[PDB]
Amino acid sequence: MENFQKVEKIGEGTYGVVYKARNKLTGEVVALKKIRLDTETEGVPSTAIREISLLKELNHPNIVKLLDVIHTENKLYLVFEFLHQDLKKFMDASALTGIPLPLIKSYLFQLLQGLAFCHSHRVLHRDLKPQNLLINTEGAIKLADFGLARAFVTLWYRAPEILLGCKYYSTAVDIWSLGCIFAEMVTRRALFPGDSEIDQLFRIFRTLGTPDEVVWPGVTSMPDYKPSFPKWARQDFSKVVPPLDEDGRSLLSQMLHYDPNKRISAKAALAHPFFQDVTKPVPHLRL
Ligand SMILES: C[C@H](C(=O)Nc1ncc(SCc2ncc(C(C)(C)C)o2)s1)c1ccccc1
Repeated sequence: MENFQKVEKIGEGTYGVVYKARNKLTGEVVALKKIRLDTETEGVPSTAIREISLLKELNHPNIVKLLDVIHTENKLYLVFEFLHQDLKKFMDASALTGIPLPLIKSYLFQLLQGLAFCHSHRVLHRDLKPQNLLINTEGAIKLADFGLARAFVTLWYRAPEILLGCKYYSTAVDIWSLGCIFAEMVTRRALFPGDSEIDQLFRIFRTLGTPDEVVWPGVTSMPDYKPSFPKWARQDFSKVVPPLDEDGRSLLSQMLHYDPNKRISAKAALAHPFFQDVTKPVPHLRL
């Protein structure tokens, strides 16, 4: 798009290449996403245009704002509000001291408000990860790449129902991913760092126990469930996320329920006692 000047490659994500750009008209600095070029053959599917157009209306302070959608030269460009840092870089920068618990809590609470909004509109993220969570100097955290999955790789934050081949998975998949991110902020280590789908599944089973019909009715009927799966016993949360307090552990336990129907919703998670003393601290950001 001739109305923009590329400043730097922000990165090469899942939906193409992302650039920091300046809008030659308004002077605004934005994030520009080129949705497929070497893979894109035709002139963008009609149903993809309509789903992206619906996303431009999904406006919330905890969602990276989609400013514009440019369908020109039969290619697709998404213009997003720009944020200077992501949670992965912030966690890497904070690994020696750890993110202070009040900021972890503020980030978790805001992302749960973001998810509550999306979920009320029947919109799922489906691929939540530290790299997709954008932060600013004012203490805000925002969901980026929201709803792009139905419009058109790291397995660490994948819900078990996805790994077991459930085709019609729900909003509970985002709650699972956010619980994994919560555990990671607390411990300064990924909860389930799998490098294959089976390794991902087996790491979940080693910590939370191999699921069965007792904890998850219908699990043995899942597409990729195998009766030959090894049977591991569950481990206590006190071993999984020390030194997280009991309110935090209780909330995490509910975000990591096997059964998607028992997993806490974003709305109910916001009422959890863990957020009784939530505040909005400001991070130490070196840009
Ligand atoms: C972390 C930050 C950054 O990515 N800022 C940004 N602001 C707004 C943005 S569009 C949302 C989005 N689409 C795709 C993404 C990635 C690939 C980064 C996950 O994110 S992406 C940054 C990275 C590298 C250099 C400067 C800024």
